[PDB]
Amino acid sequence: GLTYSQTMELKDSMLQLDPNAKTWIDIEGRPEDPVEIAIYQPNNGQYIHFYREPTDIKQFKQDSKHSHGIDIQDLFSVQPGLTSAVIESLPKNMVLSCQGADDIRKLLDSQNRRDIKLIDVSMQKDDARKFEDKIWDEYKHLCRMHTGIVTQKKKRGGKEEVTPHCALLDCLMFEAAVIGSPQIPTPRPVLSRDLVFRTGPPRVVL
Ligand SMILES: [Mn+2]
Ligand SMILES: [Zn+2]
Repeated sequence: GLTYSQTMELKDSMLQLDPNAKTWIDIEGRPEDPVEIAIYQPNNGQYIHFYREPTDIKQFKQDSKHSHGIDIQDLFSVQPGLTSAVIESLPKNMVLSCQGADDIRKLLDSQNRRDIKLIDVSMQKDDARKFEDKIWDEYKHLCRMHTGIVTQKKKRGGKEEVTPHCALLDCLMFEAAVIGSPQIPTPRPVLSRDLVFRTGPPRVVL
């Protein structure tokens, strides 16, 4: 769970959110077992983005091969408890936009945030990712967790490799698709890296 100072820091960082501004949300993993969450306000650029270790390792391994490409080893060092803490601190009656609402609706309801409203933009699968390449080009540095090769079924037979799905870059490219250009205000993380990850190994003296 979060320490006391960390909970305060999280609640304070989150108060940077405009409670009435357009806000995207996207998650990777099952709603009962999410592993990556992003909440992003395009008009000011602010985003909340963090990770979570899965409880069902065998579903995680299928999901990793087939949407997000995250290695279970890279999640060992993430801070626990962030998912329920962030969701509890979201402004009351916030209205969030998403591409495909069914899973996020279950996650929010499971956390007793039925007051949060979802707008499902529900773009066609290809249209939603029109700017995928451009968004990864410009913003790949914002998330390094997607290291595995990802393959997905083709609706007409067989499988194909796709770019891994990242909850943060999905928000960014969905906004780009809505406005018709990758011209968005610069995205800026609201959460400190030390809140997202536990203290890692010391730097190596070179
Ligand atoms: Mn996604
Ligand atoms: Zn990511």
